[PDB]
Amino acid sequence: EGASFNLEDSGNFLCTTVAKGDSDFLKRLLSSGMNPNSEDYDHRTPLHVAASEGLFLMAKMLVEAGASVISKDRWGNSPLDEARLCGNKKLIKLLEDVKNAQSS
Amino acid sequence: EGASFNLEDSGNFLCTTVAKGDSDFLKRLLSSGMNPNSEDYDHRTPLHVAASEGLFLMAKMLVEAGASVISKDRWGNSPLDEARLCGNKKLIKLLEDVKNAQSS
Amino acid sequence: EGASFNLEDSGNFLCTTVAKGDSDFLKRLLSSGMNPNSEDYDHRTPLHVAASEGLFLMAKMLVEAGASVISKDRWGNSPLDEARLCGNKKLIKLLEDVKNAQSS
Repeated sequence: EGASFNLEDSGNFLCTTVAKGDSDFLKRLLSSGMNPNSEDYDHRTPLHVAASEGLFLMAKMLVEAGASVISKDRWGNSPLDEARLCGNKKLIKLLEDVKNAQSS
Repeated sequence: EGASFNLEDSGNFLCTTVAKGDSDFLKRLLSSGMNPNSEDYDHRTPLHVAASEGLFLMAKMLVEAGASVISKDRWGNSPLDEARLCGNKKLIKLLEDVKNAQSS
Repeated sequence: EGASFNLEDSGNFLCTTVAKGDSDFLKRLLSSGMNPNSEDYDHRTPLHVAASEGLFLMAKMLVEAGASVISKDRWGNSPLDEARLCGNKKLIKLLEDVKNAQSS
């Protein structure tokens, strides 16, 4: 039927979802077509917060859905920079290569 | 009712559930009751693969289920040393605590 | 009519059919063209495990229908390295011969 969630603070609720680690629920939203680029109040994408939490897999679903790595939070760091902050080497490497792809 | 898995390659199936990142599957499984130590064809417990991927979240669930840490691998790689190989210092310390408890 | 396997856990599947003793089942996979050097969660090719197991005829047939002796696992160990770890001089000899043949 081509419906959409159309939820207020959809990106902020996505950041809360990443906070709760609802990986399957995140995947179902992104399969339906929810925007992972939509950030929270602090301009943090769900990719931003997931990278800050070292959620390599969850950030990878976010990347597949198109969560922007070149986007910047309220502090002005990309999700990749949040990955460097957390130190999750796997998610750090994934986030390098996804940012490099997005730069084109 | 008392239903039981009794699955063939239950060690391998557990290890693949670990490798495929099915955290909710593990939750239902630990809730259902399942040896957190069943070894695969390479004699690896589920927590072996959990630490080899540095899955501090999922490995923690196996630790909660009481996953064996002292048990080594076909190469001498205990899941504690698997976490060391991955580089998850947090998981290294967690598995170190569990293994030091398991010494007795 | 153009069928295929499309099975997941292909590395698990191959390593197990070699290990469980149903190498005829493995041969039936190879009849369909299933690549023995399929992806594994630990990068364990079936011949790795088989050579380190101590059985010969099973790894023998597996490598007979094709294999990768120079394939590395997640530790970088080759099936020949696993034969060396097991010290299976018969497996070591066969695997060295196939390794040289492959490298050629």
